[PDB]
Amino acid sequence: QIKRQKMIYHCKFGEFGVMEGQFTEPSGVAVNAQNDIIVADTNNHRIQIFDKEGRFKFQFGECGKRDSQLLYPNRVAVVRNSGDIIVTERSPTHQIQIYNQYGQFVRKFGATILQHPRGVTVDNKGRIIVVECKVMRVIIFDQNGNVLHKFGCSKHLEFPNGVVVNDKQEIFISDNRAHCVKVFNYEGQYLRQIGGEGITNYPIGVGINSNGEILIADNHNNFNLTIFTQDGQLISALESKVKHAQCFDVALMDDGSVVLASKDYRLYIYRYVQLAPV
Amino acid sequence: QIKRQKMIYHCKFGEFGVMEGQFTEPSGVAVNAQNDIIVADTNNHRIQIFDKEGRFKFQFGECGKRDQLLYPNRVAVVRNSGDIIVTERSPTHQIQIYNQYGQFVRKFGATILQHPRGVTVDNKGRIIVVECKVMRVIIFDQNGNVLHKFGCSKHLEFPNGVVVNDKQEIFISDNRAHCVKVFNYEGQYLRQIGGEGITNYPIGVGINSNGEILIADNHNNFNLTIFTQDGQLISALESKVKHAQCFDVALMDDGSVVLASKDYRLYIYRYVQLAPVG
RNA sequence: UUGUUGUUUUUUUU
Repeated sequence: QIKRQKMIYHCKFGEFGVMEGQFTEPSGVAVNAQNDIIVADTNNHRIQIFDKEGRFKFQFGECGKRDSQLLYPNRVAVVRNSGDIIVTERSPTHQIQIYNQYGQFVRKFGATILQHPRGVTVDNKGRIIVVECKVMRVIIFDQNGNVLHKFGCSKHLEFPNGVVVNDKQEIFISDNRAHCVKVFNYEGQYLRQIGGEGITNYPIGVGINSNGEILIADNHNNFNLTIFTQDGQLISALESKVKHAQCFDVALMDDGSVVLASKDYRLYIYRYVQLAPV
Repeated sequence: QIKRQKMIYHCKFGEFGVMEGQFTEPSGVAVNAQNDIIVADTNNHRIQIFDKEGRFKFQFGECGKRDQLLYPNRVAVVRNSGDIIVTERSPTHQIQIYNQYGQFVRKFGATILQHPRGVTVDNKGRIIVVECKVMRVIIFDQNGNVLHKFGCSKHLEFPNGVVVNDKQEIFISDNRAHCVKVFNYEGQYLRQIGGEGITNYPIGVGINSNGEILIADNHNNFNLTIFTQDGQLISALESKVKHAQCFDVALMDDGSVVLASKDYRLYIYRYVQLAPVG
């Protein structure tokens, strides 16, 4: 029922492979303060960092369980102020790893606590928030590995696959099978719903931009971006001109863009802002 | 243990999508007398035809069970007529014949074929299908009559490709036997080409204008190993970059292999070269 | 509709 603004990507990079700028599986994507694009390249067991234009800068990590090694890294997040890179690993490892902006290993934790990490983010106080699929848990860490909060949401979540937070201790979780974003507080109380069936079907990720606006991305037919206020009011809706392979994850860039990681081993950058027409 | 000549592809085309020159799943590839590249685009329920340089010419077929395609997975060309032989995988599991213009001619074999996994045509116009799981070879005439039929569960573990010479010898690539197995039309096992160490996990087989046997695999890099029909090794190549899972391969008379891959792209590798100056 | 492999892992839907 919504007439969506058409959009095309202005940037595309990546391909299959093990060399620099190549992926085996780009399961996770994140963006730092300088709009560098950080990608979890799972089956290469490494993290790759690109600039905002998709040029390879550097990589870190290799297959293993030792320090400075990764085993199936799937999601990434950035500590804004320090530029530290938060990495989650999939089961059987299911733990958090922290690397600094130079790709040096800092620490790892949460291995005995996490089961199926599926989304990760960091609030303005540096607390690390992980959402887990299947078991439907949310776990909040500090950067040294202490558990600050923990709660289940198996009552409200069917398939959680993305998470962000505002500065009011509200957690926005995209739910693939509920066709919407679910909002919680740090205590674990369900607050409200953003989007829903018919406008945000099968969401694959969620973002919060510098305006505090909530972006919900999905690939239900074309690639769609639906933008809301935190109270749930729709303010913008976009749709891609071409169809995309399965989408793993999305991240926001300060220029008003979404970085899209897809199963065709490529990343796409869509602009969701435009000039005001005369 | 074999020192392989390194190679790079000189042509690349295709991407994910439903439009012309886009694929959802390029499961099958074939080449006609004019080196047009014919692609089975399975989940789009269509066949797409490109010229030797990867330019889109035209498409035919749409989803359905009427005299339409439902999950076409392999293709072969009747050289003299330019007819396109199409197999559909289960549940349909039948052969369809289209002419060079993409016009439906006829369909057959629905009640006999179970799991078509490879198809080719001999110089007399007989259509040969190899089936995985059940390990069968079935030879049809162009009206749909079964001329020959035999099981090879004793010699085959995972057949995924087939070609023939003009001597009624059938060359079948076996993914889990790491070689090509040779049979006659009666079903007698004749000999083996390749083996463990040089043709691991073959994904297809070809016979070129010289009667030379090409075995393609993606066990690490993309490899081409070339033999005589008696099994003597004469050439061996390997790609400089790694590829996503490869569905199928076909030969171009200019001395190239067309490679269809799970990254929704086709690659053309040249396996001939200039003689260096001595 | 789908048996490639390329270290275990990966509930998107189309």
